[PDB]
Parts: sequence; C-alpha cells; structure tokens
Amino acid sequence: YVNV
Amino acid sequence: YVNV
Amino acid sequence: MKPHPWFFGKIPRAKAEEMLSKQRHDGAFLIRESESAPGDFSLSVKFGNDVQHFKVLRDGAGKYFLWVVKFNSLNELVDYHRSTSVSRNQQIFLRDIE
Amino acid sequence: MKPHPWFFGKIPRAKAEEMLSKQRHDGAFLIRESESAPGDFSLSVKFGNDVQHFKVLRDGAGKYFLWVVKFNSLNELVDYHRSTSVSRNQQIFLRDIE
Repeated sequence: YVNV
Repeated sequence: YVNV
Repeated sequence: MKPHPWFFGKIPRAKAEEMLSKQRHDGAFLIRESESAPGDFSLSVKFGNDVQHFKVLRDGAGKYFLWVVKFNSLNELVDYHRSTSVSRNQQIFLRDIE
Repeated sequence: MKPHPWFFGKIPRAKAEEMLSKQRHDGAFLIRESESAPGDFSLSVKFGNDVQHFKVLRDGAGKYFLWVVKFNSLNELVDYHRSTSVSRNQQIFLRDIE
C-alpha cells in the first residue's frame, strides 16, 4: 500500500 | 444496543 | 460492481430511525457509522412500529460480529443475516430499503 | 439520506482496479473491504494510467487515518480528501466514480  |  | 445501497456512512441514529420507520417491510436496514462511538459501525433495522439497533463488534483478529458467528467483512455479515435472523430475541431478516 | 456510491463492500482488489482503470478522471475512487486483511478497509484511486491503493488504518481510539490526520468515520476521511490530497507523494483529490 502507498501509505504503508 | 440490542446485542449489548 | 455496484455500490451497496445499505451503506449510509455517518448519518445520525435519529436520522436512520426516521428513514427506516417509514419503510413498510420488517427487516429494512442500513449500516451507519456511529457518532457515539467513532470508528464503530451500527446496524439499524425496521421491525414493527420500532427500529432496533445493533452494534457491530470486532474481535482481536479484526473480524466483525454481532453475537457469536464471525465475519470477514461487513458485506458478509449483512448477506449472512438476509437468511439468518439478525436477532437472538426475535426472527428478523435483513431486507434492502425500498 | 442516500447511500454513499463509493462504498463497494468486499470486491477484490483486481476487480476495483479493472473498474477504476476505465474511469476518465484522476481521483475517481472507491472504498472496499480488504480480502488480504479481513476487517480492514482499502482506498483505491485512479491516477493516470495506474490505480493507487491506500490502507485505511485505525488508531487506539478507533479513529481512521491514512497518514497523520485522524477521522471519526470513513465518511469524514473520504470527504476530507476531496479537497486535500489523499497522497503525500503526488497531488490526488478524491472524485466520485462516473
């Protein structure tokens, strides 16, 4: 995930 | 709540 | 491939009651995001001249549930209760709002 | 008083990508219930010739967030990112699917  |  | 008509996001409990009390069939329901408990989901269901509210619980694994059976998603919890009573007190089956 | 068209429940990541890649505007999005992480929500967004995916996190208080700002509901997280970029890398603003 982009934010992970 | 009914279940609580 | 189409959004679920039962997900109303953050609408007040009172608002959900007003809307469901107008429904004609027992079981008409909606899932809303609770204000009293931010981050929690609430299941509101029309039953007779009343509207019953159930809190969606989450276990340590993150599964959603109301009583004992666990679900991997709100989607599965909802569909499961279209054929199995959502209440351990009375027989109430979820039906889409009309 | 109307269900949110962005909530698609439990649709596979691949399915969300197929649908969003067909969208014409950057920002077209949907919230889905993750399969890889049952009980978690995922935000899928169209951006250029790609589809970016963000995991919706929850803090100890139960608030939802993606980066640092916290929200009391998925509803507020979504609306907030209609005017504030959903990504800290590029400027991407959420827009309803059409």
